[PDB]
Amino acid sequence: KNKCVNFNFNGLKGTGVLTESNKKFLPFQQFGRDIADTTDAVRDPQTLEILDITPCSFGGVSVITPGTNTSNQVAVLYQGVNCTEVSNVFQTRAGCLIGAEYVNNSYECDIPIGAGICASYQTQSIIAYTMSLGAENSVAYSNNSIAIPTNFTISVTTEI
Amino acid sequence: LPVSMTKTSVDCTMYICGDSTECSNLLLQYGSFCTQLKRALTGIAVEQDKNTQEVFAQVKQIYKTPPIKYFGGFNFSQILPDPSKPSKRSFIEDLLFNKVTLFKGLTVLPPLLTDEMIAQYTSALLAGTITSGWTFGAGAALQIPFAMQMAYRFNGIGVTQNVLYENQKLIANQFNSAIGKIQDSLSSTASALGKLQDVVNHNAQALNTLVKQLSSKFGAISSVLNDIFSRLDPPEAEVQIDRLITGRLQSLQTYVTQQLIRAAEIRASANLAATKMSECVLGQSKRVDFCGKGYHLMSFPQSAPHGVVFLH
Amino acid sequence: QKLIANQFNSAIGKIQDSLSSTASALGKLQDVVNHNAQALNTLVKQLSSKFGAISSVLNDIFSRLDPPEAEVQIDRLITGRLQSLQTYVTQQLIRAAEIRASANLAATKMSECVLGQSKRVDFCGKGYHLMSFPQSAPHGVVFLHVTYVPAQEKNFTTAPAICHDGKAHFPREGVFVSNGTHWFVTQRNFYEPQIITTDNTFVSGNCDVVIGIVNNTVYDPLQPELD
Ligand SMILES: *[C@@H]1O[C@H](CO)[C@@H](O)[C@H](O)[C@H]1NC(C)=O
Ligand SMILES: *[C@@H]1O[C@H](CO)[C@@H](O)[C@H](O)[C@H]1NC(C)=O
Ligand SMILES: *[C@@H]1O[C@H](CO)[C@@H](O)[C@H](O)[C@H]1NC(C)=O
Ligand SMILES: *[C@@H]1O[C@H](CO)[C@@H](O)[C@H](O)[C@H]1NC(C)=O
Ligand SMILES: *[C@@H]1O[C@H](CO)[C@@H](O)[C@H](O)[C@H]1NC(C)=O
Ligand SMILES: *[C@@H]1O[C@H](CO)[C@@H](O)[C@H](O)[C@H]1NC(C)=O
Ligand SMILES: *[C@@H]1O[C@H](CO)[C@@H](O)[C@H](O)[C@H]1NC(C)=O
Ligand SMILES: *[C@@H]1O[C@H](CO)[C@@H](O)[C@H](O)[C@H]1NC(C)=O
Repeated sequence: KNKCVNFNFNGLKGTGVLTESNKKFLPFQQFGRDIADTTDAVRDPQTLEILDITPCSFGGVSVITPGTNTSNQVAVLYQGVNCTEVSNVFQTRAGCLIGAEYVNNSYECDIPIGAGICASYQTQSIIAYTMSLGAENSVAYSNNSIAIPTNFTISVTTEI
Repeated sequence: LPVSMTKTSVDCTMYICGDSTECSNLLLQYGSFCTQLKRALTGIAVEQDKNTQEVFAQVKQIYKTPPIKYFGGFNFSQILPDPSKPSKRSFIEDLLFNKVTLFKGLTVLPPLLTDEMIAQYTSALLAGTITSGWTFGAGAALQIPFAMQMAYRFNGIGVTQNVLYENQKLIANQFNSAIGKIQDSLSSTASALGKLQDVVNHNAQALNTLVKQLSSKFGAISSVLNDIFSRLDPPEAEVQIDRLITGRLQSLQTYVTQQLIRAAEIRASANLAATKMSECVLGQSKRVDFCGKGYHLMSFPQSAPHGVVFLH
Repeated sequence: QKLIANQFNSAIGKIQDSLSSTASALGKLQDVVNHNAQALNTLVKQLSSKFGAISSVLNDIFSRLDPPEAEVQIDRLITGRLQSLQTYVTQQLIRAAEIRASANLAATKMSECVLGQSKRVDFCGKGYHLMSFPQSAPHGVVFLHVTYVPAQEKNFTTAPAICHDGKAHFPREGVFVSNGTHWFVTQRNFYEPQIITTDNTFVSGNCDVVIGIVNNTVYDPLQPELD
């Protein structure tokens, strides 16, 4: 139990872990099926208690690189995988990133990782940071004051 | 108006046969379909995240609200964010977020800009449309009182400014009674936010049809491949596995193609939402029945999980 | 006019300095070419797949297998290639609808920003729009949206109205600003202080209705010349 092993209980061969359950099954049931035709729980044919079958840890591997022209250091991100199970470790909401330091200095988003956290080049090592939305500017509001400009600049903005 | 969707990413090996050793040696002769499908889904994922930044991150500087929240009789406590609750959203957006709510190789990717940062973009735009009027959308923020700001809203729609300065306490009482009845009519209605829900329910209906589609036998003996390899010879059952593999790959690409149309639908709605954020909130629009029914005066945007709500 | 003209030529002269330094500034039209060039090479390299048949080349299976068996693998390769060609145009039809929707956005922009003046705030560039200048492109269009941005701001004491002779006074164009111990009128987007007269103000009712009204004199321009 509690290991990724091949299960075969009167057929139904596959790969998955075995954990103790909590529901009260009916005695005529042999193997339980979850939604959309996936086997959730098969009871032991010998000792007659019930156990859930959870699939193995899987997910996408995202490699965050800054470009070969700058450096060769990378950072691997396992999407939706808690890396308590399989050099700095940072866990985000999308997954836990391996190979990047987390700083408190919030800057502009260069490489979109997810969940409000982006990565960029320090310049030496790959950093991880919360995205800086912008500088705070509390306007001094007053019911007896107005701001009117004295000069002006003409700007020409391009578009593609 | 809907802005973004659920960014989905599909795996190849677990969807077709679900952790089998036969698929890793047999799917490589099919070409590079697994490269092509993930280019389309990640092509959606950077696209839909671009649309929410094109709508909510239109401002560059984060404007903060003054502590003296008196604007000449007007009341904006229901649209400015609450400092007491830790989510920093208003009363309407807490009603907006609680009204609408929401493996086999199918994973869900969360968006980059989280909901508190969309609410912080909503709080910055609400502080800009109150303290400055049109100046924060066209350049630097100029401080202006709200009673004289509404005189700029009134002079643009053709009425001269003496009407507001004689009836300011009636206009301030009429707007506060109207904005108090907005959340009363929004919660009492059952299908007021049905547009954001059908976006969620259609994407929910697409993936559950996709995982039910593997349960079909595809004209073969069974839908599970462990029974096919055990009952027949591997040259005899190779025509049965290729019957299933092209059936499931067509099932996945049909899911990709209709998602590309729906992503092109909502991105076209998000560019429609991007101008309706710009002309109604960041400026004033002289159109007819664009920023609400009637002569446009002002607008107030509110946050949403997968959309945007304008109080025109 | 000497200040506006040199601000305009310095703004249009730094565009070639900005676009040559930022090589990824013109990335948006090149992904249109790069997505089509990657799609045709995907369509070309898909012929190397066997599609579950004996071989990827079709001439040898006509030469090796007998026609009672060879058309079975040919029909596998034909339905694999016809599905490859049908999906390629279908991904092209979604992409052509995106470019056509971008083309009508480009068509309405030159109709509104080049041929005339649009008063929308972030349609023809960021800021107060004055005019624009389109430029040619191999597969798109490049607009040079000339805008108007204010600068060198200054705070002033304001008032909604002015009571004089038992009567209120409301300005026609602009608002009332002040230094302190004086009051003048100016427009909104520029600072131009003028002496308050009856030429730019109008009287409507008494002055004790307006909240926060200040008391000051209004110089009638026909009064000192007649006396
Ligand atoms: C099988 O034998 C074991 C040991 O004698 C016993 O604990 C278990 O209950 C038996 N199971 C059944 C179904 O008889
Ligand atoms: C690396 O950068 C240099 C300097 O910009 C450039 O000349 C060179 O072509 C680049 N190489 C690659 C592979 O991008
Ligand atoms: C992830 O692993 C850590 C370390 O064991 C644990 O504390 C945490 O609760 C785990 N999170 C989830 C969601 O299982
Ligand atoms: C960020 O702040 C926390 C709390 O003070 C501190 O423990 C941590 O070391 C800081 N990290 C960096 C990179 O400064
Ligand atoms: C202006 O605002 C201050 C602070 O909010 C308040 O004390 C004062 O009464 C207001 N004056 C008017 C005329 O509204
Ligand atoms: C705004 O509404 C709240 C809630 O009823 C009330 O407590 C507050 O006094 C109101 N403020 C004004 C200025 O009317
Ligand atoms: C006006 O601006 C000056 C310069 O920034 C500042 O010192 C002063 O406090 C401001 N006055 C008001 C009333 O905002
Ligand atoms: C405002 O400041 C002083 C106040 O005595 C006055 O002399 C000055 O002329 C006024 N400014 C303008 C632009 O008129």
